[PDB]
Amino acid sequence: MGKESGWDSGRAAVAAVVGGVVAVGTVLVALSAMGFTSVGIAASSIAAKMMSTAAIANGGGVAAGSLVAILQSVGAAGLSVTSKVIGGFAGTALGAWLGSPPSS
Repeated sequence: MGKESGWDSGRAAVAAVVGGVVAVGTVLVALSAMGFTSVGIAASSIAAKMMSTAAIANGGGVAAGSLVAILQSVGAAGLSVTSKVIGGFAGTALGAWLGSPPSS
């Protein structure tokens, strides 16, 4: 299945997804709570329970909502600024900060 897609992994994957739980929190609260509205609102949707949560475009579940656009952007962009801050391009990564120092 597939041919080495960004580190071939199945279960462990989740693990790799864990690394940075906090980051996942801020990212979430960030997306979800894109503003000062989420509490009461969340209480509303919750109170509703089973309403539709469907969009006339994809169908339902697995990507559903404008957030999608954010997924594509934040996806590439994010991963970008990410790895970027990490290494640069398949090489030199993971370390006590090691961007591009004055080396010769």
